[PDB]
Amino acid sequence: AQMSKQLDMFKTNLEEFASKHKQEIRKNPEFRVQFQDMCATIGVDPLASGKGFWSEMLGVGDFYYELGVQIIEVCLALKHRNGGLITLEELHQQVLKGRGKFAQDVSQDDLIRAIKKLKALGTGFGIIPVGGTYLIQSVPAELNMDHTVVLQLAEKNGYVTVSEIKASLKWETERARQVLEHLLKEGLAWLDLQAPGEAHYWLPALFTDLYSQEITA
Amino acid sequence: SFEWPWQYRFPPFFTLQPNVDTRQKQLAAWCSLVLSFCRLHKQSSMTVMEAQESPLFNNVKLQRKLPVESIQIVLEELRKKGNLEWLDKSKSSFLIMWR
Amino acid sequence: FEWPWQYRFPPFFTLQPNVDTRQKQLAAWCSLVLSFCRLHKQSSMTVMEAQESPLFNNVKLQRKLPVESIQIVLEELRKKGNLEWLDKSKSSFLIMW
Amino acid sequence: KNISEAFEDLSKLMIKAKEMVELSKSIANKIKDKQGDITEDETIRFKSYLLSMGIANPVTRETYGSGTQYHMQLAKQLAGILQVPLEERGGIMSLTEVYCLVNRARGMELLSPEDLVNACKMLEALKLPLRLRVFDSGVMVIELQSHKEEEMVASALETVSEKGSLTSEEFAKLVGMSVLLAKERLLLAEKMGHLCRDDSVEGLRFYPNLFMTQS
Repeated sequence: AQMSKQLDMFKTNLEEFASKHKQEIRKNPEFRVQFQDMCATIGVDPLASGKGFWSEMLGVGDFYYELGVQIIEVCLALKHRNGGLITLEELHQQVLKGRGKFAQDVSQDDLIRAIKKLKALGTGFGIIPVGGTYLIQSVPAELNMDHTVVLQLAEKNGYVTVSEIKASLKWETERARQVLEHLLKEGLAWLDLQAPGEAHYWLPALFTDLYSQEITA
Repeated sequence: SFEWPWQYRFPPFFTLQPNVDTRQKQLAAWCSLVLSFCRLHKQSSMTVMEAQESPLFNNVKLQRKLPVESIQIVLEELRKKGNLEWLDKSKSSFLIMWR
Repeated sequence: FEWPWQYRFPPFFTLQPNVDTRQKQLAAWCSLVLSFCRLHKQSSMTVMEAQESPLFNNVKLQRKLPVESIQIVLEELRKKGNLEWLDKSKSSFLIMW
Repeated sequence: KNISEAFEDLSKLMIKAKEMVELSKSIANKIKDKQGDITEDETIRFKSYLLSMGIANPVTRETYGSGTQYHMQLAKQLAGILQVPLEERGGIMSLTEVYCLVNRARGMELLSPEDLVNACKMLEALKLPLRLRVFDSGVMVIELQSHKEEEMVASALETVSEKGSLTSEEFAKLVGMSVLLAKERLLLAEKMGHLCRDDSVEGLRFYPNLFMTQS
């Protein structure tokens, strides 16, 4: 019953802050990041519940939670193309596309924040480090150290080759083969028998198409 | 109006796929593409020889083409679904319908 | 003499995660090697050799028992007491009667 | 005056809450008490403190309070909204399909992922007509009271057998369900022993478990 009082004092503190700076947590990206960074060092989670103060007051939760649904939709509308694996970049363009060219600006940073909370839902979303950036995974599937590595090799060209694998990894043909077999079995790659020196294995998640995302929704 | 689907722009779309689920997805796209290709250029029939060599199955510049055998599998799917009637005991020329 | 109908059953070539099932699978996999070197009386081979081979490879008919998995079946046969070794990395072996 | 001010005000606002956080673990120290059975009420208030405060974490005062009052309510309010849509899909949805439906209906005051999970985790322990459930895979599902997976393993079997063998995308189209659940059903069936697996590039086929018949 102690802090009970001090709590509705904090409401006021926040409410006052809220009306003076709501739009700033929209106009300004480094601002939301700054905000969220501060909450962390303390030990408060402004996105843990829509029934939290920062949420109701700052419209931060409904920002992130709507963002989350939007991440889910685009990943669904493209699962058929890329097996459920998508670059944080493609994922960022499409989210903007969906959000209209009349503002609301979102950053890769936000996308992450949202994705890390969607994990609360259980198995489905994952973040994977490739090269400079990340791949966002939305259908649960495996991701050995071995699979990831080969993912990395495919970054630059969108495809990968048994030779290319062996040459950098120093593996033996078998290890390469199962890895590639796993990717084809999970829909993450497609065999190509018309490239120059051998079978190329293209991963649509790498490989820049993106051209119109319609009807499969 | 008539868009080339992402798949057409995608090299392995020109290779029958070993994964059974992807192959179903590939062929399904391949059926759709042939249907609306013929609709666009107002063509209710054509021979396989022309088919093989037309832009439909030959992407010059992606430098990939649907090998004859495969193109036979799609044709067959289209027949299997109604949209195709062979004009030929030899399966050498075909009629494509939108019914 | 006959191929076991299990050899004509694709799951036979994938090591099965189910405990009741894998036991069944291994019993038959082990007895099938026992009838093989019987038709073609060779006793001495290694990993990669038995693998080109029909008993562990259903070539002109789809699948092939994976790497670690053939080991498992080879172990089951030595603890059965029909296998011996050649080298101490893994590889070569002998089947008895 | 804005580009700037906003930052200043923030840290002020933050110092303030920083204070809020200190004297809330303290309130957690002021629970030396020993036992635990029938629900208490001093605690009820404490939680709503932490929820309002984004420190919502008796992550170590669990055996000192359950989840939440708000979440208990929300659960109820959920059991109402989800009845219909569960029914039209065979009495089972994915957590993330739910998260998508529920949040898609409201334009605002959306649920956080945790809200949803929290709400659901106590669905069961409120004798509600629908239950949460987690799979081997870690996939989370909402299903109806009425509906029961192990009765479903029996029919998966037939449909597989009628078709020879099926992969999950195949089975998905036939039963007309989501690929994710078809997979789980086939996997459960493999668990109980009605199914066995054929894995390869072609995909992960499930065949009827013949190892148990013919031998």
